[PDB]
Amino acid sequence: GRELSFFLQAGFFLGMDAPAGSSVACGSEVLRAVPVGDAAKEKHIPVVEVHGHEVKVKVGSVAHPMTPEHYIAWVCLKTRKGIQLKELPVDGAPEVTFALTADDQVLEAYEFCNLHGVWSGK
Amino acid sequence: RELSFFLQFFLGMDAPAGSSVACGSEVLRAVPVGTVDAAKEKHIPVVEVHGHEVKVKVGSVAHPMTPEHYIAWVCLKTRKGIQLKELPVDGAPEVTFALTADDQVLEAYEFCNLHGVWSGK
Ligand SMILES: [Fe+3]
Ligand SMILES: [Fe+3]
Ligand SMILES: [Fe+3]
Ligand SMILES: [Mg+2]
Repeated sequence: GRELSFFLQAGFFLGMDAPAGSSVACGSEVLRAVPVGDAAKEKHIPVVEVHGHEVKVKVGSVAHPMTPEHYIAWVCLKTRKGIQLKELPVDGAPEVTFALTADDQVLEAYEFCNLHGVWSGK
Repeated sequence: RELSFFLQFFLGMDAPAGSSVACGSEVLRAVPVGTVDAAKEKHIPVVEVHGHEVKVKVGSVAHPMTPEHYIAWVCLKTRKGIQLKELPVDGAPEVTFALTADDQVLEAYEFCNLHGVWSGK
């Protein structure tokens, strides 16, 4: 399934095919895989829009807040050939674009909100 | 961020020194980068940019790609983000990434199943 997990402290860890119940000891936090997240769906599920070899991800079917207290931190893209992750500038829009090689195709997008956690969309 | 690799993969972004991962019943610590006694000419990734594509070759001379001895993946750090692609074991020791026009490559990393992680620019 090439299953993605996320462990968040201040930085974070991305796991690929982490076994169930895996954890990261980092300081004395023990970090566990965060869950993926109805009423929060509108502002948090990533919308994926492909054109050619570019994939725009928008957080918001309508736009999520991008303020210092409440923001989208990053978006991760899983594709057939690999993974990508880009952090979002806190004072920009809740969107980011990734580029793919011609042989690659998108599978799933994931976004982290600093207050509401991780959400996935296709 | 500073990147670290915990290999059963897990990728760390600003992971504290001394982090460990309980990966099921395995424990993983960050692998040293460029500290295996092995040939640099076959392990240090070579990075070539062609427009919005970045081709990474492992290495200056092509590394084996056999079931026993192979490049498992290449990770790319760019100004705007990170990428990781696994390499098919029956292909060539190279892979290409695509960047948005606002992005630029910074550094590449590759893992050889026998010879660890190596970086290069
Ligand atoms: Fe939120
Ligand atoms: Fe360049
Ligand atoms: Fe090797
Ligand atoms: Mg440019």
